[PDB]
Amino acid sequence: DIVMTQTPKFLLVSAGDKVTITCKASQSVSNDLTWYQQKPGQSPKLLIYYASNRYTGVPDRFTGSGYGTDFTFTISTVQAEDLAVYFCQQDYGSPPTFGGGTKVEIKRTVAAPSVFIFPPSDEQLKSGTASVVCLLNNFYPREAKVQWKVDNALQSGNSQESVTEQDSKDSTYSLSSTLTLSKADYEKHKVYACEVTHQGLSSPVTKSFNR
Amino acid sequence: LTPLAYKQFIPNVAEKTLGASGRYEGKISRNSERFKELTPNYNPDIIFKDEENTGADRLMTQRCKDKLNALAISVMNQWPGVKLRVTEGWDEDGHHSEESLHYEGRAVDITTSDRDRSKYGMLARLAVEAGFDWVYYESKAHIHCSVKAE
Amino acid sequence: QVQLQQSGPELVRPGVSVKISCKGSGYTFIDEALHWVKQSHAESLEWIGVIRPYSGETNYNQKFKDKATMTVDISSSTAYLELARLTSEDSAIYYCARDWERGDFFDYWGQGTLVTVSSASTKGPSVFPLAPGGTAALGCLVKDYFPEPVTVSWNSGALTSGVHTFPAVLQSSGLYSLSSVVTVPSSSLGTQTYICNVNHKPSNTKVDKKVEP
Repeated sequence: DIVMTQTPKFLLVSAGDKVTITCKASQSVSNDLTWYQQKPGQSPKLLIYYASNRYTGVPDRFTGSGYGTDFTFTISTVQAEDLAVYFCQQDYGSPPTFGGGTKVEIKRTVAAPSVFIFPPSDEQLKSGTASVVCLLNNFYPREAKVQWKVDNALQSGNSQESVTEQDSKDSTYSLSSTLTLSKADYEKHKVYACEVTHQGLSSPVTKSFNR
Repeated sequence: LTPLAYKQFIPNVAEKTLGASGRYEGKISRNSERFKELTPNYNPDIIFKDEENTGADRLMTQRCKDKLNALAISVMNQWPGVKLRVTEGWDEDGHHSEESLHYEGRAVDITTSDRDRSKYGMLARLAVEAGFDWVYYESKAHIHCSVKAE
Repeated sequence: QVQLQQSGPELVRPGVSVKISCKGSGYTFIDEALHWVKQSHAESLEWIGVIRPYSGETNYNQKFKDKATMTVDISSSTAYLELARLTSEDSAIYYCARDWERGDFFDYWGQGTLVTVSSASTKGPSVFPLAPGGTAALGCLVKDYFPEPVTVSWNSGALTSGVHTFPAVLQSSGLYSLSSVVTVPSSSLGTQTYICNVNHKPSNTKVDKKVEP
């Protein structure tokens, strides 16, 4: 079976700059090399086939070249909306086989998060649990410190974070941090605070409520 | 007759060069004065896939019709019960790369009616003998054939 | 418009088979080959096989020969992939994808079917409000469900700008939890109704939850 070695595994690039992805087959595959773009949550989208032919409606900035083992995919001037995993696929040999993919990530200017805190609903507290949620909206870069403080005591081990994929339209991330307490523990304390440290902030931002 | 090899093109020059099918003149559009140059092929021994359900794959230049009709005969002689099949002809829709001879009604992508991929090398040889100006074993799934302009 | 519509997500016990479906519309279904593609963490994209509806021909990747069966029902324009004797290595997204007679490469793809192989029972989520500068944030906490996935829309797909649905986190309970948030004009709060539309197909859970100050 033919092995497709795709490099690099990832790329960080600014809007307007060039992306060059390489795909090397373990044996010659003529020009039977296809490039796909997989945006997060979506199926792969066909961009280039027969190594260099753009699919109907694919923009000019996407090109491909090569014949035999060594293939190149280029985005001449990358756009914010081009963030995706790109894959090559050969179909010279049966079975068709795919490369491991190249993740293309967009570098943009620093953007500070907008911060929001949400207390647990009365509906959830009824059921014996308190989830406290801290939202960091539309920031760059992804690195951020989110610290919970309960009556000014810094918490550990009782929170989990999730980060969105990069936004296709402003190249930012968003992040949730959820603090999980028993109703009993929640009810022992008054002040619930989310403290956010980020490159784009002059000093840390705290959002808090009193229970 | 020897079949063409996979990815082989005859003659051994690029499609739009002087000794093959020559220069792309320009895209033919339905509304246009140049549309009248295209003539429909309703040969009952040619299968048209009609991907777009418009009958556009039947509209082709006089030379394209003449070479396609000769190939229809040689396909039936080669493999009794089998017919020439056109998957793509004249392209109103940008489904081929820029300056495709499909946009001029001067090119067809073809198979045998039974879609027996093993016949396609010999189909391509038949297309050369029928007098197509350029023949290209472009994929496992089809042979690409074109003609010179009128 | 060509469309491949796949069947919903599946929770399946190890040892058991699953059969997933792919319905084509917007083209003559019989005329194009239909391929199946697996996407896992462990092996990225893998081609499973092809069925040619027009001939009934099937070609399997040898790696899937003992695992996969491809069939078609022409009268319903539906292709099926049966996966037999499941193990955890079968947990993945499965796609159907067509070619258009230019080679074994794929212009139109189904949306994918997530198959989770597990002994654990399905559990539907609880949906709680995240109650609400010129900008306000609100949301839905979608807590304690199994397996993936869940979908979240706002105002039945009417509100897409400013929505962020977070990736699920696996809790120590072995249940998933996620939040979906949206930033709206502060002004449009007393005014406009905000409803999160939560669907967890494996548990037949549908919640259309109203989030208010």
